[PDB]
Amino acid sequence: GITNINCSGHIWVEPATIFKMGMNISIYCQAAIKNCQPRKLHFYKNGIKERFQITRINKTTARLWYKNFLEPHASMYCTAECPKHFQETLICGKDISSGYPPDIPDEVTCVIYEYSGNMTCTWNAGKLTYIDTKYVVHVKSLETEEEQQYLTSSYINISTDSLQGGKKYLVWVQAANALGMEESKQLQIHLDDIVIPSAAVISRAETINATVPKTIIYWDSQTTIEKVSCEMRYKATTNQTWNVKEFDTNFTYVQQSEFYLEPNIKYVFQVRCQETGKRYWQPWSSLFFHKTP
Amino acid sequence: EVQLVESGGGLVQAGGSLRLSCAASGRTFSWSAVGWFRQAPGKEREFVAAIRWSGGSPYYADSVKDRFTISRDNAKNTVYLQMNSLRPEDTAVYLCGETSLFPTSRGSHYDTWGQGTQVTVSS
Amino acid sequence: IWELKKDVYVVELDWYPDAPGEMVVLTCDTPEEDGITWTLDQSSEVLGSGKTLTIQVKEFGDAGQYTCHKGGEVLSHSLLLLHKKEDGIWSTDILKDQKEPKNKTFLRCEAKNYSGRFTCWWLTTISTDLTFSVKSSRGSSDPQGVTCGAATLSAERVRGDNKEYEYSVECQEDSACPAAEESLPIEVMVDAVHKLKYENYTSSFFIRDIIKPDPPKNLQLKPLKNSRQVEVSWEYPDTWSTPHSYFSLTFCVQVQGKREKKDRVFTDKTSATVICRKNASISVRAQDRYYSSSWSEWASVPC
Amino acid sequence: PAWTQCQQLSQKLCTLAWSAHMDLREEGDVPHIQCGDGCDPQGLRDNSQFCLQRIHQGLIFYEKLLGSDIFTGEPSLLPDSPVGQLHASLLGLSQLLQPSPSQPWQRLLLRFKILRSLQAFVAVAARVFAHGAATLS
Ligand SMILES: *[C@@H]1O[C@H](CO)[C@@H](O[C@@H]2O[C@H](CO)[C@@H](O[C@@H]3O[C@H](CO[C@H]4O[C@H](CO)[C@@H](O)[C@H](O[C@H]5O[C@H](CO)[C@@H](O)[C@H](O)[C@@H]5O)[C@@H]4O)[C@@H](O)[C@H](O[C@H]4O[C@H](CO)[C@@H](O)[C@H](O)[C@@H]4O[C@H]4O[C@H](CO)[C@@H](O)[C@H](O)[C@@H]4O)[C@@H]3O)[C@H](O)[C@H]2NC(C)=O)[C@H](O)[C@H]1NC(C)=O
Ligand SMILES: *[C@@H]1O[C@H](CO)[C@@H](O[C@@H]2O[C@H](CO)[C@@H](O[C@@H]3O[C@H](CO)[C@@H](O)[C@H](O)[C@@H]3O)[C@H](O)[C@H]2NC(C)=O)[C@H](O)[C@H]1NC(C)=O
Ligand SMILES: *[C@@H]1O[C@H](CO)[C@@H](O[C@@H]2O[C@H](CO)[C@@H](O)[C@H](O)[C@H]2NC(C)=O)[C@H](O)[C@H]1NC(C)=O
Ligand SMILES: *[C@@H]1O[C@H](CO)[C@@H](O[C@@H]2O[C@H](CO)[C@@H](O)[C@H](O)[C@H]2NC(C)=O)[C@H](O)[C@H]1NC(C)=O
Ligand SMILES: *[C@@H]1O[C@H](CO)[C@@H](O[C@@H]2O[C@H](CO)[C@@H](O)[C@H](O)[C@H]2NC(C)=O)[C@H](O)[C@H]1NC(C)=O
Ligand SMILES: *[C@@H]1O[C@H](CO)[C@@H](O)[C@H](O)[C@H]1NC(C)=O
Ligand SMILES: *[C@@H]1O[C@H](CO)[C@@H](O)[C@H](O)[C@H]1NC(C)=O
Ligand SMILES: [Cl-]
Ligand SMILES: [Cl-]
Ligand SMILES: [Cl-]
Ligand code: NA
Repeated sequence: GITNINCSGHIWVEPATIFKMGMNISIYCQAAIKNCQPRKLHFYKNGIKERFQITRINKTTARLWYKNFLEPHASMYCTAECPKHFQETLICGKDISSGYPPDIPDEVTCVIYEYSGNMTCTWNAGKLTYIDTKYVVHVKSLETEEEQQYLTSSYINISTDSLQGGKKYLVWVQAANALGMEESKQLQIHLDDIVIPSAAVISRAETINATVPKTIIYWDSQTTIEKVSCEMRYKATTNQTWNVKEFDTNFTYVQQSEFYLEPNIKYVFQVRCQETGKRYWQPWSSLFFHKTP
Repeated sequence: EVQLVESGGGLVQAGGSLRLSCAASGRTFSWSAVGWFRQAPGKEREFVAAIRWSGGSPYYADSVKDRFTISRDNAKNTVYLQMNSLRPEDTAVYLCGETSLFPTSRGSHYDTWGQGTQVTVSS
Repeated sequence: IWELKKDVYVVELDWYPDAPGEMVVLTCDTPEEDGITWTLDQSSEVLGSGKTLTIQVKEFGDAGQYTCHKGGEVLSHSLLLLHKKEDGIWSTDILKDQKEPKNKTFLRCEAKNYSGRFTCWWLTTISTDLTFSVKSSRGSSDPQGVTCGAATLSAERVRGDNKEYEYSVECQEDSACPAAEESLPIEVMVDAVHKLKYENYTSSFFIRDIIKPDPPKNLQLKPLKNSRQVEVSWEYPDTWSTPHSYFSLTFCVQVQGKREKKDRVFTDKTSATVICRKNASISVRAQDRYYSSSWSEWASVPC
Repeated sequence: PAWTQCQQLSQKLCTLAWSAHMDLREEGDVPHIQCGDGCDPQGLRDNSQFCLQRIHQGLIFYEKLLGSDIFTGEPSLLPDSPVGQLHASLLGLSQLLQPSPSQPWQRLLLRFKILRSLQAFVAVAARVFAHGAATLS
């Protein structure tokens, strides 16, 4: 009627309506008008009638052929020339997509930001697929053997409350789309080894006017973890190198780093920390500038 | 009133060939067609070929398709009949007429006629 | 083959060189069974013998009046017409394409108002052996009633070396609802026969699409103070629907002597102010204010 | 109702509905102001309520379509296209009265269809408001 299209036949694609980008494809249009042997069968791509690679197979079916189809989307529809009408009668239409099969997800990593209460698992999905790719994250306990699955389109947060059976789990990721399906290697985790302490931030910057200038840097974190190692970077904005110092800090008290420095230039500062020995680090804190007197 | 004038006839020998022409003064209708008939002695005039001024495939009699070919020239407004490989059984008066019911082989469907030209084939 | 009217049948012929045509069987309308012979048109050559005649219809020569005879007298007639199809296209020789609004427009219909009365036109270069037949209705499934008059010659002009003839029909919807919003379209269907050549034509439309109000009424001018300006005044045409507070109109006014692309001004009021020049003229059209149907013709006055 | 307010913005819809505005047919629910719904001049003197009821039902039905995936989704509307203004004004006139999913390839055909029918609806509606503001003010 007015709120709906009324097809009078059907259209199909070989190999499929979703196919690998750059492949040869054949589009078939089969008319089914009552009381009409189509004089001609036309194809339209994005509203533009096609003029090449069309062959009339039999009295009711026509075939359009494309070499190396590169568009990721395209709206197709075909029509019929009926002797009893001056208009072309719509047969049917269809949206076709092109893309790529998914890569094998690698770089699978699962961490627990402190206090977050959930575990954040990410991965490298690989090259672009263009088409709707879904990801399934499997979590299995090496103890109780019970497996939970989670569907997602990007990354995922799993709640620690759901990780009841033990502290040793296996995690792999499955990527799937119309054109293919791949699976990551299993990554095993120990919920004690994948913790990243809560953010450490720089508060202020004090300089003392006592002969050689000491620039005390105040920074702190709200982490309950005991053994913690940290790193801090400081370069002169004019410079393009990073100078760093390492510390095994005790966050019971606010830390203060004592620096002998040069006057009257801009500076930058950043910090990151980890549970000592563990695999993962914090991200680098935001930039903290400080000009000296 | 359209006027039709035949010409090109004469005496040729078996195996020869003529090209008759039918000069028309105009066209009753855009879809009008000109047809050649042939009237042998003793018999009635029989259809040979016909062609529309607006083109398209012509309409030939059952047999003549191989030897005879009909063509047109809208500029000069004349219709031609190329006769090849003539036999003594082709001797007759060749007339031309205009019709508004292409395709047709029936004389009474042709409204306007010429007076015809004589073709004689002698063995 | 199918019956067009009493004792008149139409054969659909897909013609091309060496086409086989259609096999048609005719049966003499008689209780008798033996001693029956057949003719075609006014020729007395017998074509077959028996109560039934089988013919291979493949050209206009095979059409016409087939008649069966017994004992030297006539029994029944059968007239065969042809609907010629060539390369998938039905013939359209009888009517001329008017090309307004769209190409392939052989029937052109207009309405002066929403009353439900409309008139259709068509053109032909033929003057003899020509017959038309016009029916109409609203909707196709469960059709409502639309009565039409007879088609008759209305005009006759020149088309180069041919005279062009114009036929027209008056039609009226049995039960009209001028204010309503149409959901199903009017269908006009015209059969045409010329000698042995059958053809038919069609046209679908909503009244609102084919509406063309008559020109503005009582167009007049009057000078103004100082500068050479004029006040143009007009009224609604009589044929237009009523009341005018419900069926409103828009108007276009333009000056034009002898690049008058800027002389046009539009308004919903029934008078305007314009500037006149030597030997120039003022003219005004009318269109339905709330639906862009067709403009009327011009109503003009000299400056 | 405020006839002068509905008349000025109902004629605004007509201008918009045609500023935006093929030859494809199909082998083959929507509210039309059908005959007997009291929207002719006579019906408004008897009772405007019958007509304002049907016009209201139509303004919300069309606004629903104009705000659905048919017009919002892909392919996208041009920058100058005024479909948004229509949707803005359809809901504006519905407040003054009484305080399925489409595939991309269909939508260009649907957009043309819907706007073709909207023009005929908005036309008659501008006529009743023009008649009401001029008689039943
Ligand atoms: C503008 O021009 C166009 C083109 O010319 C017109 O289009 C034509 O319109 C006519 C009339 O409507 C159509 O003819 C009719 O077609 C009917 C359908 O035919 C097919 O389906 C039926 C299903 O029942 C089959 O039986 C038919 O099979 C027949 O044909 C095949 C092959 O040719 C044979 O092998 C079979 O043996 C059959 O013979 C078709 O497949 C058809 O039912 C109908 O036939 C009846 O009527 C005719 C006379 O009109 C009789 O000769 C016939 O015997 C049938 O009679 C019975 O049925 C009628 C039904 O009303 C009863 O009244 C009788 O008493 C009896 O019981 C007829 O043939 C034609 O097909 C169509 N052409 C095209 C291309 O579309 C437009 O109409 C025209 N527009 C206007 C406005 O005029
Ligand atoms: C003309 O040529 C076409 C194309 O070769 C033929 O089309 C045929 O159409 C039917 C329609 O149903 C197809 O059947 C299909 O079967 C599969 C199962 O195998 C099913 O998944 C589909 O839904 C459909 O039912 C058939 O496959 C198809 N043929 C080919 C070769 O693709 C048609 O039959 C030919 N002849 C005529 C007279 O149309
Ligand atoms: C798409 O079709 C074309 C033509 O059928 C294929 O072209 C052939 O390509 C190979 C090398 O890839 C050549 O050796 C052949 O000579 C080509 N064919 C012709 C007729 O020249 C092409 O391979 C096809 N590609 C895909 C992805 O299907
Ligand atoms: C635990 O994970 C959930 C999601 O899995 C986080 O909550 C989401 O927060 C975003 C806002 O950034 C909302 O849009 C989502 O709707 C939330 N989802 C749920 C399920 O609540 C949550 O932030 C994580 N825990 C912490 C402490 O951040
Ligand atoms: C997983 O949890 C993290 C942490 O809560 C979410 O990250 C936050 O996302 C919101 C989105 O608006 C940001 O505003 C916050 O700054 C992010 N961090 C925090 C600490 O809230 C993340 O969105 C979640 N992802 C999923 C898929 O659930
Ligand atoms: C930048 O800092 C590094 C490390 O202190 C130093 O060697 C270098 O001279 C500084 N300047 C530039 C231009 O690298
Ligand atoms: C951390 O600092 C507090 C406060 O000075 C101190 O009591 C505690 O012993 C320190 N922890 C370690 C491991 O040295
Ligand atoms: Cl292929
Ligand atoms: Cl990769
Ligand atoms: Cl003509
Ligand atoms: Na014959």
